[PDB]
Amino acid sequence: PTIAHGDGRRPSKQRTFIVVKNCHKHHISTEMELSMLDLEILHSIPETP
Amino acid sequence: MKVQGSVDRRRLQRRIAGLLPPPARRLNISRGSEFTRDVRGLVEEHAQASSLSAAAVWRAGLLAPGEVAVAGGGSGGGSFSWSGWRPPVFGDFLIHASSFNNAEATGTPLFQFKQSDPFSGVDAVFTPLSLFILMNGGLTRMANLLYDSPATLADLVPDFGRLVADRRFHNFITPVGPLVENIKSTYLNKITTVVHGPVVSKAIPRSTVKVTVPQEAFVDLDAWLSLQPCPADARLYVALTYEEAGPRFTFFQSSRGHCQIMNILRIYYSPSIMHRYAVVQPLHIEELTFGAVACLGTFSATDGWRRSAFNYRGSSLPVVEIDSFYSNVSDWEVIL
Amino acid sequence: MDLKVVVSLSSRLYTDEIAKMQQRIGCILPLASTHGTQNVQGLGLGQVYSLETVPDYVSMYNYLSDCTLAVLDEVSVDSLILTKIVPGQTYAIKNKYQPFFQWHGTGSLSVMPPVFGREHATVKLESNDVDIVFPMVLPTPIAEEVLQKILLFNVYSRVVMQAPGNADMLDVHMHLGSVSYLGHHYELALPEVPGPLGLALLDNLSLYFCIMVTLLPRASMRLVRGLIRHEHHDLLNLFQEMVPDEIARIDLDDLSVADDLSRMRVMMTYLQSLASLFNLGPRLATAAYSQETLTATCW
Repeated sequence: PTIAHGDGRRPSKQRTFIVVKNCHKHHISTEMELSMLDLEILHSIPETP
Repeated sequence: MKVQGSVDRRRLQRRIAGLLPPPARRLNISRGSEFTRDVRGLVEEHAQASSLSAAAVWRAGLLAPGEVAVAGGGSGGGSFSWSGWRPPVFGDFLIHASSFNNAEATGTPLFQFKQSDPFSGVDAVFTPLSLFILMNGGLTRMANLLYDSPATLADLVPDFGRLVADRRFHNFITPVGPLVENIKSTYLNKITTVVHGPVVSKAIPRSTVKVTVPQEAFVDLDAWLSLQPCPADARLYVALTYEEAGPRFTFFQSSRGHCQIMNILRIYYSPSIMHRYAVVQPLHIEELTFGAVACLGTFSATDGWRRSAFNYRGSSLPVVEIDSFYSNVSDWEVIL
Repeated sequence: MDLKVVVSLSSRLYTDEIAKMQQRIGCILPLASTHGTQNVQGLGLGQVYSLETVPDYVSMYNYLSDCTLAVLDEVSVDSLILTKIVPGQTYAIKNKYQPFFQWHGTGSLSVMPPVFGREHATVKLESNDVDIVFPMVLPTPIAEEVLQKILLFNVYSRVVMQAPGNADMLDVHMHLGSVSYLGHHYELALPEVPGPLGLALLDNLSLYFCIMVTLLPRASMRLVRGLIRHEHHDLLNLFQEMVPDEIARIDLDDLSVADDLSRMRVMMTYLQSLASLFNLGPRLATAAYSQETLTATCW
């Protein structure tokens, strides 16, 4: 908005602002390790106790 | 059964008939009827002073596509002009409270000198009596009554003595035109003028202001010179002159024509020119320039002159007034 | 009424030609014809400022004097859209011209033919095999100095190569390079003054001016002497002192009447032309401005 004034000052007309905001992307990673002997015996049915 | 092949008369007749209607003029009046409505329609000028309410805004029609407000605000067609009517363009001035005297005449045109400070935000304006103050029972009394301590003006242009000797004082100064509205403040006054248009008042109560010049300065070129015809327009000028007294500012008004006016100027100034250039000081290069002229606009002729006596501090001042003047400022021309 | 023209282009427009074009969405343009349907030909100044033929300043002023000017308002490849500049109205013009000069409220803008480098006045549209050229717009006081200084630069730069020991180019450059105005200083980009004649767009005007100045004093005195009667201007007899002793010495008998009148007539022609040129015929007033918006209300 504006104000009316009594001086002869140059008058600011109607004004308006346009602003833009954008996104940012973030990434997360981690690494875990497992042995093959461990993964292999998940596949085979166990014979003895 | 003819499949449409172009734009048709519909939406074309509408546009064109609304584009069509010409202005009314030369209505015939019969002393039997002796008065009608369309007479009034020809009469009205459609002044635009809308009064701040939404519906009143439209009723006045100041909201109109044309630059000038048209009747009812664009509902009707219109006459696409009004005898070349151009709304006067206005200039907004912020003047220091010391340089300008508020009691000045409103018809008095104004002059602003070009200040040369970085990003100047306040300017210094000059009226005829003020310029007469700077360059130094007649004017002098009334001037000193109006303006005191001329140093308060002289310090505005810290270059005065340089420019008067440099014969470049004429080229800087730009006139603007007559005064319109005035608001008085202790520090910086609020003043607004008009350039390039009919001289008019912007106040909601209507008033018709007429340009004024004091009688010592104004000199009618066609008065002292005397078949010849009298045309409609009569043009007013300012002329600046570097006389051995100093820079001396005057006026000139006539319809005689530009090429003619420059010539009449020479015969008018000739004896003054002679002693100015004579034994007193021979001359250098820049110094050769002596004076400068400008065109100030058009004023309907056969209206002529009234003389209005201005009052200030219990003293009379003789001043000539020219009515219905149309503002049109022109550039400067050397005279020699 | 209605004031607008839509100029179709032959082909589509390439991208960096469209943005480059958009960069001038508020400037002035010299038209060809007053109709609302025009080709691209006759819209810039390359019509009289092409690259093949040598640029003539006076040829361009003789065209700007009698033409129509217009303001861009929309630019979108397939068509441009402008509006005429006819008296009796107020337009809104946006200051954008590569050699930039800060405007002031209440001045008087002068359109002068481009004297600076070509790239600061022209835009090429190679999609259509057309260049558009824009006229230069300066505040009248500024142009008043920029036109005299460049012209004297022409003179000095020619005579120094014609005669070595007449002057120093360094006295030329530091003198004429800067133009200062109204608490502002501006620095000119000079055109490096190519040697041979006729290929300087100022060469013609410099010839006109110099021939006029070489011919003036011969006819001046003769015109003075012939005038005097019993009744004449006092001021004439007065200024008859001012002229130097040297010129008053010239004897009119030596010159033949044929050649004398030849000089007389050609000199008068040069005066009548040259004095008209300086007036900066296309000039338009300013009423308002905005430094941040780059907007000037002109007419």
